[PDB]
Amino acid sequence: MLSPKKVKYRKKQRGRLSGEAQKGNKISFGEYGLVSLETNFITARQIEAARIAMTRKIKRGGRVWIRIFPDIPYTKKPAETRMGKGKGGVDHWNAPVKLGTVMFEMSGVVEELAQEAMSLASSKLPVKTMFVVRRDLR
Amino acid sequence: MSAKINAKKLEMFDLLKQFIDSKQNLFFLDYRGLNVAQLTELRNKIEGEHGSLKVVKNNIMKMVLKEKNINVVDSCLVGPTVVVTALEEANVIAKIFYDFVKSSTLKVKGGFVLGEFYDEAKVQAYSKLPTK
Amino acid sequence: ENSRVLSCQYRSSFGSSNARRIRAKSEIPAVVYGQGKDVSHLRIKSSEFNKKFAKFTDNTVLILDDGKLERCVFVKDAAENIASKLIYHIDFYEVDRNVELEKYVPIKLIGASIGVKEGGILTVLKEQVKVRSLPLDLPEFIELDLTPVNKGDSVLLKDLVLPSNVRLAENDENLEVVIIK
Amino acid sequence: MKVRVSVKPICEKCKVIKRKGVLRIICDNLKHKQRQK
Amino acid sequence: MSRIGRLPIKIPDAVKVDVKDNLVIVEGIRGRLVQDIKDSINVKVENGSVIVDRVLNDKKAKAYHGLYRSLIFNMVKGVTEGFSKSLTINGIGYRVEQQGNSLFLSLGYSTQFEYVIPDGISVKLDGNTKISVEGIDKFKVGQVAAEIRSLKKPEPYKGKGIKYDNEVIRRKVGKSGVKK
Amino acid sequence: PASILIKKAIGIESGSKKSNTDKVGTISKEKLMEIARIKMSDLNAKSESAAFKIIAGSARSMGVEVEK
RNA sequence: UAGAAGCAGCCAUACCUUUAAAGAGUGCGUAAUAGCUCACUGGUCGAGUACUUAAGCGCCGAUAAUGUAACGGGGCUAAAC
Ligand SMILES: [Zn+2]
Repeated sequence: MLSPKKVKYRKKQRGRLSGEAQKGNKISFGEYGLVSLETNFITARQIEAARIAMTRKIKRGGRVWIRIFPDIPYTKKPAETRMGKGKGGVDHWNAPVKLGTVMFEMSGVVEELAQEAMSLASSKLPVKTMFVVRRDLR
Repeated sequence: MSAKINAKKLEMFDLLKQFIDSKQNLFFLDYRGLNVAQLTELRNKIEGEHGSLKVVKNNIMKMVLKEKNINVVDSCLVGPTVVVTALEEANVIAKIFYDFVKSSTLKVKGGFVLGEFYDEAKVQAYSKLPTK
Repeated sequence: ENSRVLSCQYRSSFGSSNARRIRAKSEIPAVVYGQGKDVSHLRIKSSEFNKKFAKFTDNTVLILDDGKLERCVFVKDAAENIASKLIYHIDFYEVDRNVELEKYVPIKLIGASIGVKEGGILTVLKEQVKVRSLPLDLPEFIELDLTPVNKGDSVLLKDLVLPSNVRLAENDENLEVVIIK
Repeated sequence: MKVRVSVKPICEKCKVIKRKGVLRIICDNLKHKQRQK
Repeated sequence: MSRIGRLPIKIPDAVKVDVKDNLVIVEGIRGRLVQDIKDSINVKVENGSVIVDRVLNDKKAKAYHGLYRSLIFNMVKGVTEGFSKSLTINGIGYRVEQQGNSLFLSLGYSTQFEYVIPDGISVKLDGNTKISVEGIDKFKVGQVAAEIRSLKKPEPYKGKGIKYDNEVIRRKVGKSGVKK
Repeated sequence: PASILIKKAIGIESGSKKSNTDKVGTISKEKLMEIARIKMSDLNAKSESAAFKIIAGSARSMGVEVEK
């Protein structure tokens, strides 16, 4: 998995996440990107499922960059309890994504194969996506 | 998306015009059903006889001939027609065409010897005619 | 030559709401600065910009005509929304049309090299080259075919076949752009 | 047979049609037949 | 639209065509056929030929263009040359015989099927395993051949059944094809 | 077979599996020219250079490193 | 590899050639082939076709139990937007 190896505080308050993305919204390290069309949370584990999909589809053609790291605990109270004590315990990790986050970046392979692989990745994420070529190079 | 097609068509027209200007005599053959091996053998025989046989687009050939003052019947271009240019042995080319017509289904649809549009009968007579 | 020309007209709106209304009318707000002039605020036709400069780089140079004047401008910046493919501001840096100037220009690699075919190792030492020209003649990107480059061969900077009025500017002329070992 | 919600061509010979208001796939490879749920 | 909708209709000399008040009558050597034509499409007979066009350009009219062109063409080809669709009965002990205006089919079932032939249609035999339905209307001919085929649809393991002659039956294997 | 003739000439008995990288030998230019001239009966080329190129392409497909 | 002939699988097709045009073969089926087809190209006919993007309405997805029962109802193709 993907998860931070040390935290100042184990639990943090669930904010309201809203607005488009004003940063991390441009293709930087690669050729093709997987932008999101929603604002939501992507778990670490869906992240690695999409990463397997892309990497396995790509027969050594190129490289894959993951532009999000979860670093947000998601707590869940024990199964059968009431509303009493408080802030149960970390269960899994979430990453925040907003409308316009690049979220995934690919290098090396032909555009057709990249589009296929990256629809194969989008099939496993909880948000609508769009595949973008640099739109300023080819 | 159309400039590339225009360029390819222009190159084809130029090559065909070079062949048509280098060929003293010309003919068109409908070779429908002429197998790959039969076509290879017929082309080899034409090359041995010094003729150049090749498939030319009907519309391009008609436009080029209209430019070059080739007033033939368009029926010669009707049907998949290989244009064979022979400049020296017209009798040899016609005899080879007759031999192919005997040994296969190829037909000598049209001919142009000294600017003379040779129909089926004239072409057959010329092919049966011997060399100098 | 037209394909490097761009029609604009002046705007005096200057607000977030005003800019949104303009882009709804399918135009693009833009500003021009440089040469010590007062900034010029103008607007551009989005369809024209998309049609002509769909592939614009840092090194693209073009001509702005307001019907009454001509300007030679670099596309210094363009605020793009990727999700909706929407340009929503352009920054044009003006330069003098007749003053020689330097600029790093990227390379574009074409062909399959014999050395790499036979077991060569690509090492792209230089991703760009410093060239020199008048603004209107700067190359968008400089091409390089690797096909004759065999094993154990490096590419000299002079080896780059260059457009007409474009000239090398590197202090190190003999540095290698791409090597195949 | 494959009463699905996503009906897609499987081989290049599959073809998409729309009949009486449902989307269907028809092919020579009867194993490829389909209708939207 | 597409070229079939606009392709002109030749009229054979022996064949007469007439249009009136949303109806078409085609009278030929072998019979007479009638058709309805919808308001949005206009059918014209000129110079010994039939042409079709549309007053509107709605998609219903677009489809109607080709539909009625094709129907009238099949309406003219029928009255001149007639339509014929053929069939083959393949299988052990399967037989077909004719008496008057009906056919008797032996198709393995515990009852021998009688089959009334609808009027306007003739049936021709070739021995006792080959059939050919002939008639003036392509629609009717296809209908009859289809309903006969439905009497005993073919199967893939041995080709048994009643097949269209032009049809190609995909074939499977049974016991011995799975041999290891 | 041209593959058999080339293997005999260069001492090749079993074709190299990775003919793209694992070279099985070198096909000399003169030997390739001789082989092409010998086998020109079955080759439909009109140029000796074309026949030699056909031989060289076959050698590359077999994995034999082209002779410079 | 026991058999791979284009189609258990591996390396690539930096194999040229007569080159119409023909991929180190698209699919089916063959123990392996054979065989039947495709990409490509020539004729016939005759201008839009072939793949995507943006906006407005749509279709399937759409599925619980006393009775149509998710416009108030009748009804409405506008009496909808
Ligand atoms: Zn199918």
